[PDB]
This record gives sequence, C-alpha cells and structure tokens, in this order.
Amino acid sequence: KVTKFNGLTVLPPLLTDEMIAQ
Amino acid sequence: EILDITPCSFGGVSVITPGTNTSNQVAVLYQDVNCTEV
Ligand SMILES: *[C@@H]1O[C@H](CO)[C@@H](O)[C@H](O)[C@H]1NC(C)=O
Ligand SMILES: *[C@@H]1O[C@H](CO)[C@@H](O)[C@H](O)[C@H]1NC(C)=O
Repeated sequence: KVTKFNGLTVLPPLLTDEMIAQ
Repeated sequence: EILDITPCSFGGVSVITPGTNTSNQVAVLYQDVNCTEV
C-alpha cells in the first residue's frame, strides 16, 4: 500500500525491514 | 547518437574507529559507491 545527484545522499536505515519483521 | 549524462560517482567518507585508547587501527566506509570506483 505504501509507495537526485546534487549531494543529496539517502542513508540506509540501521534495521533493514527484515530484522524489523523478526 | 543519443547520450545519457550520468553524474560521476561521489559520496561521503566515514571512518570506523574503535576508541584510540584501545587502538589506532581504522577502517574506512565509502558511502554509496561500488567497490570499483575506489
Ligand atoms: C586511557 O588512556 C589513559 C592514558 O593517558 C589511561 O590513563 C586510561 O586508563 C585509559 N582508559 C582506558 C579505559 O583504557
Ligand atoms: C558493482 O558493479 C558490479 C559489476 O561488475 C555489479 O555486479 C554489482 O552489483 C555492483 N554493485 C553496486 C552496489 O553497484
């Protein structure tokens, strides 16, 4: 249901969705 | 001929360090770059 190159970096979250599910 | 312009790779560099009082070994993390551009 839930849905550039200018120095804007999107860091990844520490807990991937997999461990959150656990 | 039609050319794509993709900006050259870049990103922040962060250093992993245990506290100096323990040791001076350091490992470097290159953010969001494939391990080829290095
Ligand atoms: C940190 O290093 C100092 C040396 O100046 C020492 O006195 C201290 O005990 C050290 N601390 C730890 C937690 O190793
Ligand atoms: C890095 O490039 C290789 C191509 O040799 C590719 O297989 C790999 O998925 C790439 N990794 C990233 C994070 O872009």
